[PDB]
Parts: sequence; structure tokens; C-alpha cells
Amino acid sequence: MGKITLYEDRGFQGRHYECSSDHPNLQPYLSRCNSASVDSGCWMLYEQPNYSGLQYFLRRGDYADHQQWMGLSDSVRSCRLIPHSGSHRIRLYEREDYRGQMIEFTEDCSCLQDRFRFNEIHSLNVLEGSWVLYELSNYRGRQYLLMPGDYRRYQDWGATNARVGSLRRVID
Ligand SMILES: *Sc1ccc([N+](=O)[O-])c(C(=O)O)c1
Ligand SMILES: *Sc1ccc([N+](=O)[O-])c(C(=O)O)c1
Ligand SMILES: O=C(O)c1cc(S)ccc1[N+](=O)[O-]
Repeated sequence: MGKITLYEDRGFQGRHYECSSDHPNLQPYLSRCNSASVDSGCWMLYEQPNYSGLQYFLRRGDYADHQQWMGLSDSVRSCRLIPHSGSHRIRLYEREDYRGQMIEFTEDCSCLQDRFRFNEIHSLNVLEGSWVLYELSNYRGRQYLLMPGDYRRYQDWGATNARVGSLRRVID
């Protein structure tokens, strides 16, 4: 299970809604989201309905404004409870379709290029667990939730480029 309370206004003010599960469409309920309290679960907030647009990873804790989840705006129109995983393993590849140099991680990586000297990651195999891939180092820029499965090209994880600077496990 999980539980998040979404507030329209900064600092946990305004109209609010308590969500226990995936909600593909917040628009009837919240016209904006400027703070959130995550009681439990790892959540992905989405700028757009039906889990599209900019994605923001949130874990347990309180966020007094949208900048605290790296939000570019107060637009939150869907949210997903990310399934718990008990282990994490990801392979990153230089080229598409699992070709070229590969590196395999089981831990968080704040600076990819420190370990794998490629600015671009063209395919990846998420063998175990859910991960968040970040465009920039130190968990900045655009975020992309990765669930277990095969990603033969960067389009498969919802990005418009292959730039990857950091990545983290979805874990408590
Ligand atoms: S990814 C994640 C975050 C928080 C929690 N939690 O317990 O609050 C879980 C979990 O319950 O597995 C997972
Ligand atoms: S993959 C990776 C890159 C950078 C760092 N770092 O500390 O800067 C690590 C780490 O040691 O956790 C991992
Ligand atoms: O109570 C809920 O859990 C609830 C949550 C959201 S996010 C929107 C509508 C809801 N209603 O109407 O039940």
C-alpha cells in the first residue's frame, strides 16, 4: 500500500486529497499541486494525466513546495504508486539493442560518467527492481521511471534523448 496527500497550495495548505493508489486523472479534484506529504510508498507524480509528461519521483516525506520534488511547475495530474522491489539490477549499454560496452549496476549512481565514460546510454536492461533515470548528474534534470524489462532504445523509457547523468533505485 501507500498514501500521499496532495495539496493545492504551498506549505500544506489549500484543498487536498489523500490517495492510496494509482490515479490516472487528478484534474477533477486538484487544479494544481504545490505541496505533498508522502506517508508511505514511492510515488511518481506526472505533470500530465495518464502518467505522461514530466515525471517526478517522491518518497516518504513532506514537500512544502513543488521545487522540493524538482518540479518545474505546480502541474500534477496523475500519480502512480511504484511497486516495491526487493532487489535492483540494471545493465546500461553504449549502443541500441544491447550492443557495445555494457555496465551493470546494483546501487545508486550519482554520476554515471564517473563509471561509464559515455554521455549517452542507448539501451538498458532493467533486470531487477524499479529505477529512476536522471538526465543530469546528481539526480537533476528530467526523470524517467524504469520498471523491470527490456529497453532497446531511449524512446522506450519515455526520453527524447539518450542523455543519462545519474540513476537511483526506487527504494525506501
Ligand atoms: S519505494 C518505497 C518507499 C516507501 C515505502 N514505505 O514503506 O513507505 C516502501 C514500501 O513500503 O515498500 C517502498
Ligand atoms: S555510479 C556512481 C557514480 C558516482 C558516485 N559518487 O559517489 O560520486 C557513486 C557512489 O560512490 O555512490 C556511484
Ligand atoms: O478519497 C480518495 O481516495 C480520492 C482521492 C483522489 S486523489 C481523488 C478522489 C478521491 N475520492 O473521491 O475518493
